[PDB]
Amino acid sequence: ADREDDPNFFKMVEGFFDRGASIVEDKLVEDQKRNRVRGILRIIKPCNHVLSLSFPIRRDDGSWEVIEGYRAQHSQHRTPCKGGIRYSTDVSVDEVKALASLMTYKCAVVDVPFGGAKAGVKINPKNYTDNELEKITRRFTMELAKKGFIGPGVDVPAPDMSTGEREMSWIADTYASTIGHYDINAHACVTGKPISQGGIHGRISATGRGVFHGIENFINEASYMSILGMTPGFGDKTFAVQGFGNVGLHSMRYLHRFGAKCVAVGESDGSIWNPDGIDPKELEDFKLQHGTILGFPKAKIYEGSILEVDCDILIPAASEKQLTKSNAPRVKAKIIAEGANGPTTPEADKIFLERNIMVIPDLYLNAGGVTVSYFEWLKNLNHVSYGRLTFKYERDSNYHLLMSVQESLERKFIPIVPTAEFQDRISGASEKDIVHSGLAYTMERSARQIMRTAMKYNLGLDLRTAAYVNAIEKVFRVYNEAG
Amino acid sequence: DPNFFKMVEGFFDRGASIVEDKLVEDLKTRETEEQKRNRVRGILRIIKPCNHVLSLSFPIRRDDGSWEVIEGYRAQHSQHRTPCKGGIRYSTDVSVDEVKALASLMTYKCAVVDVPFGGAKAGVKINPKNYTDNELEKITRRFTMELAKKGFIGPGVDVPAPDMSTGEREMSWIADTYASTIGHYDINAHACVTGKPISQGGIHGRISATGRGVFHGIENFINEASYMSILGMTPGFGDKTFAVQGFGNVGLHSMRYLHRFGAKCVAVGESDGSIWNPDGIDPKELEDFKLQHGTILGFPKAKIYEGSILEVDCDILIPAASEKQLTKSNAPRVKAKIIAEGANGPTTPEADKIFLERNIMVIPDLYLNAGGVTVSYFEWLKNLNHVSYGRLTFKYERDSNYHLLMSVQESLERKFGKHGGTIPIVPTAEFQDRISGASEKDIVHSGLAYTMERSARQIMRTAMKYNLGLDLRTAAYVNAIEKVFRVYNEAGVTF
Amino acid sequence: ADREDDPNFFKMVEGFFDRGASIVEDKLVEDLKTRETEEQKRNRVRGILRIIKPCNHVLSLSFPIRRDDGSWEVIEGYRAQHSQHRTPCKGGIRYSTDVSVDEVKALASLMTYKCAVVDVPFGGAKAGVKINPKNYTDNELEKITRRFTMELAKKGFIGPGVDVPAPDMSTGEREMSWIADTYASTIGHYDINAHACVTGKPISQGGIHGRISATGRGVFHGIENFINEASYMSILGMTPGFGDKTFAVQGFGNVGLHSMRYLHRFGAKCVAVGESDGSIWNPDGIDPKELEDFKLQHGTILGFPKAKIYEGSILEVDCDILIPAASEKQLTKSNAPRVKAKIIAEGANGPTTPEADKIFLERNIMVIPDLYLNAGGVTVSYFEWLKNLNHVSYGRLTFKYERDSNYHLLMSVQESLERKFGKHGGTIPIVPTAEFQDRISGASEKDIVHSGLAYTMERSARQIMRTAMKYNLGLDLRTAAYVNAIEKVFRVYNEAG
Ligand SMILES: Nc1ncnc2c1ncn2[C@@H]1O[C@H](COP(=O)(O)OP(=O)(O)O)[C@@H](O)[C@H]1O
Ligand SMILES: Nc1ncnc2c1ncn2[C@@H]1O[C@H](COP(=O)(O)OP(=O)(O)O)[C@@H](O)[C@H]1O
Ligand SMILES: Nc1ncnc2c1ncn2[C@@H]1O[C@H](COP(=O)(O)OP(=O)(O)O)[C@@H](O)[C@H]1O
Repeated sequence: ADREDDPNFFKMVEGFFDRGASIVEDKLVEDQKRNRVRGILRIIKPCNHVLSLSFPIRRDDGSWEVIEGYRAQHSQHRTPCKGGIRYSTDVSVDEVKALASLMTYKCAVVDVPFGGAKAGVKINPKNYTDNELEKITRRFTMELAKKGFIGPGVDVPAPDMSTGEREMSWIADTYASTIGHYDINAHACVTGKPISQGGIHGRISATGRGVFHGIENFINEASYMSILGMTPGFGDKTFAVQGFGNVGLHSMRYLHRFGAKCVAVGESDGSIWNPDGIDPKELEDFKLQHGTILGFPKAKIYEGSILEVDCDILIPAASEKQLTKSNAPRVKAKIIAEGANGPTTPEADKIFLERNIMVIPDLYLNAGGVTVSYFEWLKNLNHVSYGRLTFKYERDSNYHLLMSVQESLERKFIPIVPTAEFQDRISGASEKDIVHSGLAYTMERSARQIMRTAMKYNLGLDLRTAAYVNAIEKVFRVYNEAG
Repeated sequence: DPNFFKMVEGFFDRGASIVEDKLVEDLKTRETEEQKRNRVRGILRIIKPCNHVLSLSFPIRRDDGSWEVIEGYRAQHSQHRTPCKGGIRYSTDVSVDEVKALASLMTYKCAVVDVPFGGAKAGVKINPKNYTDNELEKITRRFTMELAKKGFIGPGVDVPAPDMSTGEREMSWIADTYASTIGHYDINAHACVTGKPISQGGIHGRISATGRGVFHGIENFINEASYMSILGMTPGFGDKTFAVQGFGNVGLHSMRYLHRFGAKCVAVGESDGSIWNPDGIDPKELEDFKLQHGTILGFPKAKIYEGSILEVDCDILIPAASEKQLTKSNAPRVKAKIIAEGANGPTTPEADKIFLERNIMVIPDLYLNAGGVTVSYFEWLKNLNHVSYGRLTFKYERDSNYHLLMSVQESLERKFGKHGGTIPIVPTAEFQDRISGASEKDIVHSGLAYTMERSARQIMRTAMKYNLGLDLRTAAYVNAIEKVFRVYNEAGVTF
Repeated sequence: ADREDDPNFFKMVEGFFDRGASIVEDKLVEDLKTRETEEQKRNRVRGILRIIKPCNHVLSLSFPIRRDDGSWEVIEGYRAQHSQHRTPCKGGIRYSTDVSVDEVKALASLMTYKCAVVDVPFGGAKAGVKINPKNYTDNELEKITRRFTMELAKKGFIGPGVDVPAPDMSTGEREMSWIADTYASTIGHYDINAHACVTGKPISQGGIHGRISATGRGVFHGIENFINEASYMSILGMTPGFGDKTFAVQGFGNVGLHSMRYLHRFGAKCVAVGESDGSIWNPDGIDPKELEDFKLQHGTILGFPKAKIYEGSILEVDCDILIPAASEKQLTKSNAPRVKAKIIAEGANGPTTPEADKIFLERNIMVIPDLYLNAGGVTVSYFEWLKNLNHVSYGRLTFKYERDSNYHLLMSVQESLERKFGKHGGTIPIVPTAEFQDRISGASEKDIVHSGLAYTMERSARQIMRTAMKYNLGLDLRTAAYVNAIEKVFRVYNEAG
């Protein structure tokens, strides 16, 4: 099981909504009037629709099996709904409802126009062959489609840590072959697809790059950094990453690239530490040939997590409860960057606020994958890769501008050519560059929105409450201005 | 006004008779000359009347419990371009003839600005002041339902819009009703209507669209030295004077943008009196005065005049209020050389004739009042796109500009050496502000400016082709009829 | 122009609704069992009556047509849907230069109330194309019909479950065939019920058997239902039944010919027949077969050997039943006191003015109203729409089954009697009568459609009689029919919320 399977994490999300809703309530009436505000907040909170399914599957041995599955759509204030599919025996209706609500607020902070949704199929994928996993995926797709729980403009699912791009390809193929055969946008019913099936370039590192951009947007704000007693920028900064999966590896590689020194890396099986620094390329290559980071030559072994290691930035990059009331006073980092959902308990949040430790919340920091999901759905609607018709146009304009400067100067008094970096940007220009710019822009715009919300309500370093209040304000306005 | 409907019909008749002879020559079909003329006249006869008019009677339960039968109508003038496009008026003065004439006006207005929609217009025979917001919502939602069931609202069928009598809240209710019921299975359901609030799929740059269109439309003609030499003036807004009649949203925006480019506002007219100052009137000072007193009367840096400013000595006259202002009696007393119609029908055909005799250039409403229509098209496109303009490219453009400046800096440092130091190539204060504040409204404004520039050149070329001179109104109608004709002709007129 | 084109006929229909709505209003508030105050219940009743009265939707069209000479022509047309309390809407299409939006609205409202009295589940509708069909070739009439169908379909004014048009006196079965063919080929291509989009179609295109005589049989059964009722006949000083009854028919079109043929078949004697060009009269009787054969070979009834010529109408001829079977204003305040008939059977829309109705009520003359008596074609049009939905002709699978059951019943009676009385004197053959044998042998769809029409007219006559007795209307059957229609339409709106 994950932290996203934990019933205490569902209570946490509910409590974050209740806290945010009570803060916005007084300001919303100013902008019978209290009945409309409370009434709309009461509509927003619960999931509008939950579908429970029972569907047959014929195993490879010939025997039949009844599979249990569910999908919750928290909100339709923005259609389609959006949300992953988890294949786990630890899934439940309450999980699927809470994670759907989390997705409504996560989409709102990053201005992604989707209501929240979440699906779960109660099976352990390790007990099934690829053929049986395909059968489960295709039949689940059919049952969701017949009830309005999958469609390009209705509900667009996505993969999870338990599901991948092959399963998403099967969902799109089943939908486009049967129920959505007459839909020109049938392949937009699901995201996380392979490139050969309508997938988007820049999806693999989307979450990791979002964590880097989210951290970068606060680390380069001198107002927030002066409160933490630090200088702006990644130079002369130290960081530790707990959880060395794909998000942890990507975040490690991106901070290192900008001058930050990785002092410690934590894993499910032990942790490594080096105050002089740990190279991400050397550590990734070691893990790819030994299965673990234990025994890394340029680091010392430690039995336990790196949460209390002396660093500036702590990055919980694994979906598990890590920061609690017992270890929160022992944290030596000034910034806690949540690269996964729910790594800090509400009691630890309170301790961090008392200790002047800035926690960049998961609702914002873990929304990079959700942002590039939106771009993949848009790419399938557009039916063209990003930049396909404008890269050559932009290149010619750039050359014409440099030629204009050269001719003007030769007339006045001189080769004006692109730098080695600009020439490489022009030559290698592809879809991933537009997706990366779109993700960086989204993360930057949302960081400023969260900072302005925190200043409007005098929340200081309580960025989590600011992010929830920002999300609730946006969802409220859609309901209020629609009638 | 029924006389305004007769005007629009007369403008079509005038334009259709002018194009008729040239259209038969351009027909490259393998037909006899008698069949070519039958085809041209036949297509012009199809274009003129409204194809469809729907009359509705629908019930509403008032807040007091009593029932009321509401009467409403919607005319779709043309389907040569789908969807249809046009506002909804809530007024007891609406009529089927009004809705038909304004739908036809919208067909020709869209054609001059290359907006791919046929014209449409709706009217609900009620006085909105007599209804609560709850009753206005009931009327709006039920009217939406009755239109949708008969093909008079839909993202690909007919896309309504607000009016002076209706607003963004009503448009939001239309989109919400359509997306909840008839268009529930449509991914583009929220594109069924424009003028929506930003939270419901509205577009940035909608509130100042008509005023910006009045500015850009005036600009394209005022920067053309050929047209300005005929009026005895120099090109550009520098050393130009202007007067605005009607201080609403269009009057204010036009006054702001003309002032920003060097033009001096000498007079401002309002429903209750007018003000005048030959040394100039500041738009920010006048707007602040009106916001705290409800009227422009008593403005300290201006003199009061009892009557309109239409005869005030200026270079540009801007009728920015929807009323008959320029008639055969006051047209010879107009002292302006350019009359910029920032509203529909402010000049009568008799006044147009006097202005042509006096060498006064009238920039017609069909062209100059299409800023809002142009931005309505972009809002509909935004809802189809399901993304705000520039969302994925602003950071990419920003990085490319800095890479461009870095390339110039490195190339110059390499050419002139290090003596005297580095040669910094940085953005101007204005360029930096453009980069930092880059948002959707800048792309919407750019598309509106491009539209007004391309349409001005099209109207100038049509006026030169038919030797119309300063008769820009006939040139705009002929331009619109030529475009509508070509769509019918190249599609075939019998299935 | 027809009586259905007359603006005074539209005012008449509006006045009939207003009269009926004021009568039902007081009784409707008493029957309301909702949890509302006695002041709020009057708002619901008056409010619903205010919604029912006007047409909900009117579509005005302008569409191009290429003439056979190559020139283009813009055609103006309209279709009004009065009510959607019952879907689809139903109503004819008129091709006439005398059509107007007001005509199409009033005739759509008339069709709503006509359908309600005969329990036909359709809201009223009516279309008009402003052209004189005599000025167009069959090819041009096809072009107009197909394009008009296309423009109606794109706006929800034609479709099997939306609006089902029908022919008129100005349109026929070939035009209906073109409507169904255009709809099924383009907009309704994916609809299994595309051919149910229009009625009055030829048999080869999904038409129903019994459609040509539908109006005439409805006039016969409508008259029959009141003429057999001894209570109503004693008030008029007559005996029940068609025996020893005399009748006169004004208008010798299809309604006039069919009505005359069925009344004669039941013992009624035709004393006079009126036509657009003069009239004929014979107090001893006029044979319908002899008169029909004469008109088919001479174009007119004038000069009929077994009858005398008369210049004017037969409205004042001494008879028991007067049947206005032509769409024109015939009975007015000037000739109503000269009418010698005791029953006036309206086989057309609006032949009697409200002033003449008042005179007939004062003279104890029973007027069987057009809303009821002219609903035979409307009833059979419902059956044609049902036949297209069913995708099978009526009786197709049950005629042979019914025949075998009838023979088994007769065999059971024969065997039981032979068992009871023995075989002295022989076998007791139980065989069908000559009439029953002919019914069994000739059993086809028209027999089921005729039974369906006869059942509808019988059930509706009793409903109108009960409404007239409930409101003490006596011989004012027109008000009873309008009140009956308004009560039914009101209940659909009231019980739907
Ligand atoms: N998931 C969401 N829920 C509610 N409001 C949203 C959501 N996503 C975006 N919005 C808001 O809807 C509006 C759409 O504005 P627009 O300029 O079209 O898009 P954006 O600026 O997000 O690219 C903004 O006010 C935005 O904050
Ligand atoms: N409302 C309209 N009615 C008729 N023709 C139109 C209309 N809007 C645009 N057109 C014409 O249709 C053509 C479409 O050209 P396109 O290049 O796709 O669009 P545009 O140049 O207007 O952006 C052009 O010739 C344009 O002038
Ligand atoms: N056009 C109509 N408008 C309103 N009510 C109608 C209409 N036609 C029928 N009704 C009523 O609706 C009900 C339907 O009853 P049902 O037994 O299904 O049909 P029917 O008895 O007419 O064959 C009856 O009470 C009937 O009187």
